[PDB]
Amino acid sequence: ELSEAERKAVQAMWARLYANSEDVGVAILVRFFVNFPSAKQYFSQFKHMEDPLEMERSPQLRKHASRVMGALNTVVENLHDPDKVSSVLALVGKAHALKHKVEPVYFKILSGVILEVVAEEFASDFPPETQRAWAKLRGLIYSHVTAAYKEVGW
Ligand code: HEM
Ligand SMILES: [Xe]
Ligand SMILES: [Xe]
Ligand SMILES: [Xe]
Ligand SMILES: [Xe]
Repeated sequence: ELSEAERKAVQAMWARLYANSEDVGVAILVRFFVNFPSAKQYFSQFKHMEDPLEMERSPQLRKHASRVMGALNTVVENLHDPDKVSSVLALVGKAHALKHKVEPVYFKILSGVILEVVAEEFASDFPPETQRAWAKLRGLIYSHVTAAYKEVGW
């Protein structure tokens, strides 16, 4: 699926991202929660927050951003090892299905926001090959997370 060079393009860009994983990750989630306020129903501490300026200062938001960024870090850094990606993504899916009861589609939506922000951030380093690499990564995330929702009885 993901080629050598495509793996390498994602990984090189992810490293530039992760150098401010904390700012990037909350910016992403703030954007997500601003543009899809329905997604915020699952978070006790900011379900009724509207102000982006407050959302950005929320510890529960910031914690989720840090944990999402950590999981995807595991995925991106280990794209060469398909079994560590399956297991990370299966843990995540199952958790979201059962612990948190999150509709799977919000994964699609969040991923679209991620892609929007990565494109903005690397606008001067986003050639078709690199767009393709990210699109495949996004699609692979959704497959494994979908498969996990089915495995558990969603
Ligand atoms: C790439 C996509 C995502 C990843 C990798 C991810 C990962 C995680 C991780 C590692 C945790 C902490 C461990 C756990 O409690 O399961 C967590 C917690 C949580 N996640 Fe996500 N998540 C993602 C997307 C989402 C989405 C789309 C939602 C809902 C719209 C969501 C809702 C929650 C909730 C409600 C918690 C518990 C938060 C808390 O206890 O404060 N996650 N997530
Ligand atoms: Xe994120
Ligand atoms: Xe990612
Ligand atoms: Xe990201
Ligand atoms: Xe993504």
